[PDB]
Amino acid sequence: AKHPVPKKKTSKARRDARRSHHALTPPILVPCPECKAMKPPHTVCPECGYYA
Amino acid sequence: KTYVPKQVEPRWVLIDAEGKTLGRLATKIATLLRGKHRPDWTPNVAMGDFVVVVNADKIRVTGKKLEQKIYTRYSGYPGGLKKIPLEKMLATHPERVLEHAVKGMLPKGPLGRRLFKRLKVYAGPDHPHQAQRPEKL
Amino acid sequence: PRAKTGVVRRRKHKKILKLAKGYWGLRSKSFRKARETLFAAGNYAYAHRKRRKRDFRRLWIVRINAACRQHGLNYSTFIHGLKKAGIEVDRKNLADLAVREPQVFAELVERAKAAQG
Amino acid sequence: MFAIVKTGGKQYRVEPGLKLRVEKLDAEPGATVELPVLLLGGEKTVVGTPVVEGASVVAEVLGHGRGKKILVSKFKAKVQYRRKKGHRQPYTELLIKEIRG
Amino acid sequence: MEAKAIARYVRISPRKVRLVVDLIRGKSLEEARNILRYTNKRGAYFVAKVLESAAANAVNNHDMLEDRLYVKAAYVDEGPALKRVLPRARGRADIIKKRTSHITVILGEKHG
RNA sequence: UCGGGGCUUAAGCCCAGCGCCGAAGCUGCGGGUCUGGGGGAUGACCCCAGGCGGUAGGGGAGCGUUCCCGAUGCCGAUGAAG
RNA sequence: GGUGAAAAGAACCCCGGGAGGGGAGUGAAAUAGAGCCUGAAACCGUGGGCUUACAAGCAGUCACGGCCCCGCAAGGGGUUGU
Ligand SMILES: [Mg+2]
Ligand SMILES: [Mg+2]
Ligand SMILES: [Mg+2]
Ligand SMILES: [Mg+2]
Ligand SMILES: [Mg+2]
Ligand SMILES: [Mg+2]
Ligand SMILES: [Mg+2]
Ligand SMILES: [Mg+2]
Ligand SMILES: [Mg+2]
Ligand SMILES: [Mg+2]
Ligand SMILES: [Mg+2]
Ligand SMILES: [Mg+2]
Ligand SMILES: [Mg+2]
Ligand SMILES: [Mg+2]
Ligand SMILES: [Mg+2]
Ligand SMILES: [Mg+2]
Ligand SMILES: [Mg+2]
Ligand SMILES: [Mg+2]
Ligand SMILES: [Mg+2]
Ligand SMILES: [Mg+2]
Ligand SMILES: [Mg+2]
Ligand SMILES: [Mg+2]
Ligand SMILES: [Mg+2]
Ligand SMILES: [Mg+2]
Ligand SMILES: [Mg+2]
Ligand SMILES: [Mg+2]
Ligand SMILES: [Mg+2]
Ligand SMILES: [Mg+2]
Ligand SMILES: [Mg+2]
Ligand SMILES: [Mg+2]
Ligand SMILES: [Mg+2]
Ligand SMILES: [Mg+2]
Ligand SMILES: [Mg+2]
Ligand SMILES: [Mg+2]
Ligand SMILES: [Mg+2]
Ligand SMILES: [Mg+2]
Ligand SMILES: [Mg+2]
Ligand SMILES: [Mg+2]
Ligand SMILES: [Mg+2]
Ligand SMILES: [Mg+2]
Ligand SMILES: [Mg+2]
Repeated sequence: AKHPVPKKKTSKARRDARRSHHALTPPILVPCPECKAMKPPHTVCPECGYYA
Repeated sequence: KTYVPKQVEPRWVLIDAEGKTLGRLATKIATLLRGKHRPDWTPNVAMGDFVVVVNADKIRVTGKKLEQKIYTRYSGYPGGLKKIPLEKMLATHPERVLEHAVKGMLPKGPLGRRLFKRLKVYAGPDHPHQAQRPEKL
Repeated sequence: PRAKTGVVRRRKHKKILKLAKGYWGLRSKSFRKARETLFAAGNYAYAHRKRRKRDFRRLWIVRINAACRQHGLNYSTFIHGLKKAGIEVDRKNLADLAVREPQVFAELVERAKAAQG
Repeated sequence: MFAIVKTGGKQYRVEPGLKLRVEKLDAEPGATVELPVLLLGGEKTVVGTPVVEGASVVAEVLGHGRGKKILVSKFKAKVQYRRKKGHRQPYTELLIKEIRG
Repeated sequence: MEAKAIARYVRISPRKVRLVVDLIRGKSLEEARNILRYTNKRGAYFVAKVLESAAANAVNNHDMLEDRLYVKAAYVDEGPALKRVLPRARGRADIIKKRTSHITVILGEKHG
C-alpha cells in the first residue's frame, strides 16, 4: 500500500511460471524388515517395532 | 504459383585471402553465405554455400586503417569500452578481423546467425580438408 | 414500451471473439482486448496485400539476376536486352524459367544479348 | 509442351490438359476459347516481337464463380473512423485443351 | 471399466489440495495409499478419504478387483467461497475468502 | 559509430552518358457505388465516360431491439424462445 | 422470486465421524436432486493436438515450410519454424 505496489496484473502465464517449482515430491519409503508394510527410513513405526 | 526448392545440398567453397581488400572481399563472401547467386533463392531457409577462407592474416586494406581503424567492444561494466586498433587485431587474433566484417554484412535475425556459422576463416591455409573445396576468385 | 438490451450485445461480442480466436492471452478472451487487436489486424492485412505485390516483385528479380549472371550478364542489362527486343514476355514471375526449363532462359539470354549490341 | 499465355492482365505457363482459374471472362459456360495471346513453347519459340506471330492455345471454360470473401478493414486511430467491406473476386475456370499453334 | 468418487464442498483451498492430488495421479492404489499415508499436508487426509471411497465403489458396485486398480484420473474443482469480513487498521475492512473444494478420483482396472 | 559493415585510379567530390531498381502515382484485367449521356415504348436491364482520403459538420439509404394492427389467423411436443 | 404434470423429495446396500458420494429406486427428463428451469461471460481445472529452453516484444499481418485432423479429389481446419 504505502509506497510500493504492482504496476500491472500478473499474466496467467507468468503466474503459473513462477509456480514451476511448487510441486511436491513423494515421501521416501522402504519396506520395513520385520513387517511387510512401508516405513520412512531410519524410523520406527506402529504395527511393528524393533530389536533391543 | 512460384517455385520453392527442396532439401538442397551444401556446396562448399575455398577462398584465398592474400592481397584481397578486406571489405571488397567481405562483400562477395556474404553474397555466398546467402543464396542470391543460386536462382532458387529462398530468403527464409538458408542454403548459401559454405565458405572457407585461408591466409586471412594477409588481407590488404587501404588508407591508414592499420592504425586509424579501431574496433570498439563494450562490457556491461562502467568504462567497459575497449578500443582495439586493426594493427593489434591481426597481430593477435587475425581471423577475427575478417569475421567482424562479414558478420556485420549478414542479416540480423536468427537465420543470419546460422549463416555466420557456415563461414570458416583461418590464417594458414592448412584448413581441415573435409571434402569439397572448389577454390574460387 | 421498454426495449431492454436482451441478446443484442452478447451476440455482437460473441461474434468478435470468434474473429479473435488464436490470439495471445487476453487478446482472444476479452472482447475489448479482442476488438483492439482485430482493428490493427485488418489494417495489417490490407497493407500487406499491397506489400505482397512487392514481396514477389523482388524475389523474382533476385532469382532472375541470379541465374542471369551465370551467363555472364546482369539483370539490369538482361532487361535492357529483353525490353529492347520488344520481348514483353517473361513477366518477371515467369522468369522462374531460370529454375526449371533452363535452356529457354539461356535462349532468352542470347536474344537479349543480340538485341542490345 | 510449355506455353506462356496472357489473359486478364496476368501471364501463365500452361500444359496440355490443365485446370486453371483466371480473371473473369465474358464467354459461354462451356465454349471454346483460344487465348490467341501466346509466348514461348516447350521447344523454344521466343516472341521476339511481343506476341507469337501466329499461334494460340485452346481452352474450354469450365464455368464461372466468386472467390472466398476477404474482409477489407479500415481503421484510423484517435479519429473514430472504421470501415468494413466484404470482397469476393469473380473468376472463370479454364480447362486447357490444345497447344495448337 | 472405471469407478469414480467425489467429495464436494470440502473446506480447504483448492490450490492446496491440488498439490496432493497431482502427487498420486495415475499411480497404483497401493502406491497412493502409501503416498497419501506419509505425505505431510492437510490435503492428504481428504484426498485419501475420497480415494478410499473410490475403491469401495469400484469393488462393491462394479466388480473390479482391488488387487489391480489405479488412479485413471483425478482432479479438484473450486466450489463456492465463504466470504468473511476482517477488521483492519484505521477502520478499513477486508473480505477474506475461505475457499472450498470438490475433490474427484476415478479408478480403473490395471490391464486386460 | 558515417543508420552499421565497410569503402581510397572510391563504395568520396566534380563534369558527361547508357541502363535498371523503386509508391497505395500512371497502365493492364475483373468488380462495386454514385453521377452524367445514350438504347431501352419497357420498370428490369445493357453500353460508354467520369467521380469515390477525410476530423468538426451537412445530406441519403439501410440493419437490429421492445411493443401494436395483420390474429377467432399462422408456426410449435415430428420441439417455441433462449 | 422458479424442482416436477405430480414429492413420486430417493427405502435399502456400500466408503465415510459427518459432509459428500457410488449403486438401487421414482420421473418424459435427475447434467429437473432440493436456493434444484433455462445456465451465457469473466475466472479455476482435467485430457488430447500443434508448439517452445541462442532468444529482442502493441504480440499481429503477409509468405513459405513441418506436424495433427477432416474429404475418393482439387481442397479446408488447427498449430507455428524461418
Ligand atoms: Mg582520425
Ligand atoms: Mg522473426
Ligand atoms: Mg521478429
Ligand atoms: Mg441499454
Ligand atoms: Mg496510430
Ligand atoms: Mg490517439
Ligand atoms: Mg554507409
Ligand atoms: Mg573515374
Ligand atoms: Mg443513369
Ligand atoms: Mg422512366
Ligand atoms: Mg481518388
Ligand atoms: Mg467519402
Ligand atoms: Mg457541415
Ligand atoms: Mg428505412
Ligand atoms: Mg392470414
Ligand atoms: Mg401445428
Ligand atoms: Mg413428446
Ligand atoms: Mg420436421
Ligand atoms: Mg431436441
Ligand atoms: Mg419476445
Ligand atoms: Mg417440496
Ligand atoms: Mg444415494
Ligand atoms: Mg466426534
Ligand atoms: Mg447422504
Ligand atoms: Mg445411479
Ligand atoms: Mg425410467
Ligand atoms: Mg429431449
Ligand atoms: Mg438417468
Ligand atoms: Mg442440460
Ligand atoms: Mg432440466
Ligand atoms: Mg446448493
Ligand atoms: Mg447455483
Ligand atoms: Mg417449466
Ligand atoms: Mg463456463
Ligand atoms: Mg492442457
Ligand atoms: Mg516436438
Ligand atoms: Mg523469440
Ligand atoms: Mg529488434
Ligand atoms: Mg493425431
Ligand atoms: Mg476426397
Ligand atoms: Mg506466425
